[PDB]
Amino acid sequence: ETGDQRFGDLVFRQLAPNVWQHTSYLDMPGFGAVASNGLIVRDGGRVLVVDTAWTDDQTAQILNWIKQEINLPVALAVVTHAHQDKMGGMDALHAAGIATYANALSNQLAPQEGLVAAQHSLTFAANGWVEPATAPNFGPLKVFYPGPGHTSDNITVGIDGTDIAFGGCLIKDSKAKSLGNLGDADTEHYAASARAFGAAFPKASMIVMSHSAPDSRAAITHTARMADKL
Ligand SMILES: [Zn+2]
Ligand SMILES: [Zn+2]
Ligand SMILES: [Zn+2]
Repeated sequence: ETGDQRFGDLVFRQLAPNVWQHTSYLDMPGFGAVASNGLIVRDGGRVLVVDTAWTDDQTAQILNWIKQEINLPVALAVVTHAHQDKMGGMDALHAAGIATYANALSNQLAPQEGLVAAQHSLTFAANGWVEPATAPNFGPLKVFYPGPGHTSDNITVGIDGTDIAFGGCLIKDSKAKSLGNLGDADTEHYAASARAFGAAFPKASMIVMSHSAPDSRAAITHTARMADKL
């Protein structure tokens, strides 16, 4: 936590020369603050964002941090499924003029989940890789749909040119006691989807997730083993 920066209500952690983790918190009374993590990636003269914060105001703070610390324009944001911790700040991205992308299924589910859809839809091949025409100019972001797990629409993102891959809410840390929120989950296919994420990015050694600090690939294997028991 030495290299963690407090900026407003958020926390930023540099993971690589060109990759930062953003963390926002939603306080639930009686339970305490709950963190949600996303990514900020520099790609030459532009910035790419993975996931919003819980709220519009927090997402505006992410943009403010990028402006202060990097001072380059945000080209696009990818959001990894239609839940509040990943898409709760879509209006802030749109007000800033940032192009937003999500799984077509995320955009179709967003209204039913109390959310605004992204402005562009990603589609995927039968083996999970994104159709490149739907992800134009994504630079180092390599988007992979691993199959239904935490939700039916959850997607994951490898950062090409680094050893980092983002599992979102599909992957839990190697010490996790449970798979988190399973209310929208596909318990039948979860284990295969977790393993497919590991197989898509087989050389990623730092696994970033939504609700725990970055971990080793033991996050992937532990998650799959928990899901085997479902
Ligand atoms: Zn979720
Ligand atoms: Zn739901
Ligand atoms: Zn979550």
